[PDB]
Amino acid sequence: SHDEEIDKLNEDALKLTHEIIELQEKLDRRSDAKRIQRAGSLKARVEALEDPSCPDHEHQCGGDDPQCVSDLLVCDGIKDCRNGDDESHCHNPFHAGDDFVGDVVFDHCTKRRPENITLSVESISVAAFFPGFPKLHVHVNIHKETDEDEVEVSLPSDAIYSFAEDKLIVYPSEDDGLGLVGQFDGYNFDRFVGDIIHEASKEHCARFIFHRK
Amino acid sequence: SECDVLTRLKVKAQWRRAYSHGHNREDFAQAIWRALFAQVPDSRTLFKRVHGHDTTSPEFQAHALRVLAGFDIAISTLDQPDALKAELDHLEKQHEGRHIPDNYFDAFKTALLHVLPAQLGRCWDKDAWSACFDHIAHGIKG
Amino acid sequence: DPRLAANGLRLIGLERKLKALKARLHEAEKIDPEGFIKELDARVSHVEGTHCAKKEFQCGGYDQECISDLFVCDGHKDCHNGHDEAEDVCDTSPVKPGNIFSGTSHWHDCLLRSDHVTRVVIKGTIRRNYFKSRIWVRAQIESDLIHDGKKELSDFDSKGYYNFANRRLVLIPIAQDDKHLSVICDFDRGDSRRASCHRVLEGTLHQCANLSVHLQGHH
Amino acid sequence: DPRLAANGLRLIGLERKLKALKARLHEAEKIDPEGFIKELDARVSHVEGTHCAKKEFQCGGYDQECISDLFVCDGHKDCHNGHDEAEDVCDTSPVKPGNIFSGTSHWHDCLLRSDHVTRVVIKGTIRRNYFKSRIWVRAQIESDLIHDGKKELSDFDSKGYYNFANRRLVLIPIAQDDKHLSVICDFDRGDSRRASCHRVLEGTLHQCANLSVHLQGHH
Amino acid sequence: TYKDRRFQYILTNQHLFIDKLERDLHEIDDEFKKLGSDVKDQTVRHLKARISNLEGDDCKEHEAPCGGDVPQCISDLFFCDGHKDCKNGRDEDKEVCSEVPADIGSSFAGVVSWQACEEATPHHAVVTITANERKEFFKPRIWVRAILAFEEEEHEHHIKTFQLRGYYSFGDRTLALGPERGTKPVYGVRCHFDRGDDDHADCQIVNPASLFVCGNFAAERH
Ligand code: HEM
Ligand SMILES: *[C@@H]1O[C@H](CO)[C@@H](O)[C@H](O)[C@H]1NC(C)=O
Ligand SMILES: [C-]#N
Ligand SMILES: [Ca+2]
Ligand SMILES: [Ca+2]
Ligand SMILES: [Ca+2]
Ligand SMILES: [Ca+2]
Ligand SMILES: [Zn+2]
Ligand SMILES: [Zn+2]
Repeated sequence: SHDEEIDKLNEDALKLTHEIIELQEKLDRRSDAKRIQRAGSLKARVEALEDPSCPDHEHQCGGDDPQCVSDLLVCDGIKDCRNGDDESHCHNPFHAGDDFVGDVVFDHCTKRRPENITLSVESISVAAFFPGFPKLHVHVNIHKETDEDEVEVSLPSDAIYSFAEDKLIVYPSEDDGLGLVGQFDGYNFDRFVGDIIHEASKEHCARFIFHRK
Repeated sequence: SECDVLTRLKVKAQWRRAYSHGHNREDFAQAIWRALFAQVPDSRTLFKRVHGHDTTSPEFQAHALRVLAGFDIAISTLDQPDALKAELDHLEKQHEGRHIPDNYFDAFKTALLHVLPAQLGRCWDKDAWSACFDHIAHGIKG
Repeated sequence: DPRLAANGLRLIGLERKLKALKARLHEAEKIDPEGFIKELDARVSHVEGTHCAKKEFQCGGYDQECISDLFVCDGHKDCHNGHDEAEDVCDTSPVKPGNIFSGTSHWHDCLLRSDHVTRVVIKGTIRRNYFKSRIWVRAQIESDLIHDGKKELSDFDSKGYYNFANRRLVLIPIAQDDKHLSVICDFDRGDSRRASCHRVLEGTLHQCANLSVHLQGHH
Repeated sequence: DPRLAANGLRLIGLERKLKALKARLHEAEKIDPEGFIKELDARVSHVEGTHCAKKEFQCGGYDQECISDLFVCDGHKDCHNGHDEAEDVCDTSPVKPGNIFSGTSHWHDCLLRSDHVTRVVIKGTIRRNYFKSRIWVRAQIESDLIHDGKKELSDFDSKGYYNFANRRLVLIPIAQDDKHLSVICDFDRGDSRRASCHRVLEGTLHQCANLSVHLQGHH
Repeated sequence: TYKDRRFQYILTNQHLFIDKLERDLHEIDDEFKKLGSDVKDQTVRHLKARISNLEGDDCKEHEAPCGGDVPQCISDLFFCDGHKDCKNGRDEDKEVCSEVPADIGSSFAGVVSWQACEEATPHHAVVTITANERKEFFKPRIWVRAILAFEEEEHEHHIKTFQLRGYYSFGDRTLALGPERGTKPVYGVRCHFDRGDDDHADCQIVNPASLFVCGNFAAERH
């Protein structure tokens, strides 16, 4: 009686709770951040296959009403896109202390010809008056063990991050024209492609796929 | 470093790479300006005549371009000391009477030295640029 | 009232939850998986191109059969797979009268205008039952110009057609010698809501402006 | 709830306690008994000296056997007790690349500088598998000089070696005729974290500065 | 404060209780997962089909069952012709009238046990629909052109191929094939799609004249 009816009440209430949370789960699955990211990555591949929508040194604001904006004006704290896109990219993928480990794709110019390269972020300096191009101090760590010897290296280097190009530029520390450039997918930020390029010939002679460790 | 014959040549070549292609030139100019005004926002009052309150206004665009043109004459004549002295005297006259603290010139320098490597993105020398800018700025001040 | 009161509190909780979910619906509508994939399919298919001639319509997506674009949505099955009469293909809503497509016009030829709003306003459609391959569209082209310190509307009446096969709306100015440029829109974004347009010269199809309209629609 | 509540209070007490102990861990880490004794052993052993020749390595602590320092950590047991291949002896972490030793340089010859920070930054190591007796080190030597009212960094690239037997890192300036003095560090404090260094002239080993670096390490 | 730590004490071990409950739930769910699983819908469909076939029907030659709750038999010639002849309309059902078993490119293969005609040991047979035509005025049949081919060893290199023509009948669920016009009456094929789907069939390779069974294969759509 006064317990059977109460129990039936509690039961119906539990079932309602279940149906409600089910709706919530549909909502969550639809807006799942990871899914949206993957979508962005796919869209990005397509964009890579298409003709550039903007002049060589500009930035596509995107949206249903496209617009091109100078690369030097992205993430400077002043809205230049009509949709403010230039001022919402502004999350630096690199934080002081981050490690990225890159595995070799091809390579025919690096000194040690290593299997993997660890890029360690040591510090970040952001000029308040020029926030669109943060400066990083990073170390390029390599460990190659051949027959004749075992070599370990940790090359301190200076870098710049471009929010405009979603791109890390690591200036060479040794006496070769060899710089590291990490291109970000635009949406991932846990993985970039690290191409090694001769600062001069612009020749692309090595590539590593870096992942956030 | 100091403004050698050689490092002047280096600065001259790099300035060619940065300025000579009138595409993003007004944007280059305006970037320099946003940086400057970000450092020393009190300096905007000196530019009332030319709409310093809105760096996207056509009047201020015209301004920043006039500036970069003057600076271009200065850089272009680093290897022609007579002409350089002439242009520097001219700029000095255009600037005398205006109460401009060294402060503001340091702001300008810092702005230029941050926008430049963003423009070139590659092979550039901040020490040479520092030296030669110092020479030009000293010329404009007196 | 034992724990009946507690259960009541639970019920208030559930009410609150439901309210919140209903609120989430607005944000949920901003995500269109199927539409996103249809867009990507469109764009990729554009990068791929086709093996068909101009004025031809390729049947499936992978399919090898070509058809004259004079046979597309004419009421007769011409593709081995009937794609030329498919519902997605034959959708008439890009030019449903009442539609107001708005976008920003970016000029780089002909005229020396700064970036500005343009509206394509569909005013009417005729579709002959003896020739359904095309819809004859009449529309008004409006432009908000901030020419001389103050704002001013520049509008003109225009006429043309929507062709199903290439998903293209062509509007040339009705008896408007008055230097009003034609407009050509491609509904190439996978839907009937967005289009990639150009302001062009009618005779030469030279592109004087880039314009991207979306439906938005309601003045 | 009889004294169940009391017991609950006790439990909150224990939680509080645990939090406090976990806090004490930081202060507890500042005390290294084993390391302290290792340091004292080092310093005392230095005061004692050895009966071995220069370029020789004494086996145990009390032990009387001497060995050539070309045989130390070469992969072969040369001491009657195998000390020349022991793990403490052969530890390669004083020159693990990435290490940044910092210290204050006190000048009393050669240069007229006031006391100032110097960093030895290990940039790389090579250890031939056919000659493990020594590690070939490449490093960057940085100095913060407050020379003329304002601060200025004075850095140079250098190269040398770490020798296990005498625990010594020698770094001479890579092609730096430009009056950059060499640096010689002795990891004689019982660990791989602190070193007693000198700025010296390479040819004569004359000591121009006293420098004591500790690892600290992270810019 | 102290009251804050009491409140926090209550919060802390309600979350603990929730965690325990979650762990226990996972135990029970794991215990439930080890009770086997549900069944493949194909296995059930095929089982039901086999039972149905064993049950048979009271239909006459040139009739086929309508299927459904109340058994009714109607003519071969009345299935899928646009008029409902079954009391329940099943002769015009979209599944019944699936034209998939006769689709161009459809091929059904399986290993043949021979009983005559061919003295080879069990190998595959494949029959592939190469063309079709369904006349709009006579829809209860789909006329098809097919090809019967045999799997033969790497050493044979002189494969045998038989060109066939015939029809698919919806009510019969039957693909019936005979020799193409002027092509030596060697083989015919009778496939019965009685597994409950458009993807499996019981085939016989027969003599076109006598319908004498030369061999049987269990056909599967590949
Ligand atoms: C070496 C860097 C600089 C160069 C090359 C430069 C050059 C110029 C030039 C070409 C003009 C145009 C004058 C005319 O054509 O009438 C000008 C005007 C002016 N400059 Fe500079 N300048 C520099 C730094 C600065 C500094 C740091 C300030 C202090 C914020 C400053 C304040 C002004 C002002 C207030 C004007 C006039 C604005 C107006 O037209 O109302 N300049 N300068
Ligand atoms: C680099 O590669 C080697 C094998 O070639 C592996 O043993 C090592 O762990 C790798 N390091 C990292 C961080 O991936
Ligand atoms: C400068 N003005
Ligand atoms: Ca901006
Ligand atoms: Ca048609
Ligand atoms: Ca040894
Ligand atoms: Ca019928
Ligand atoms: Zn963007
Ligand atoms: Zn460093």
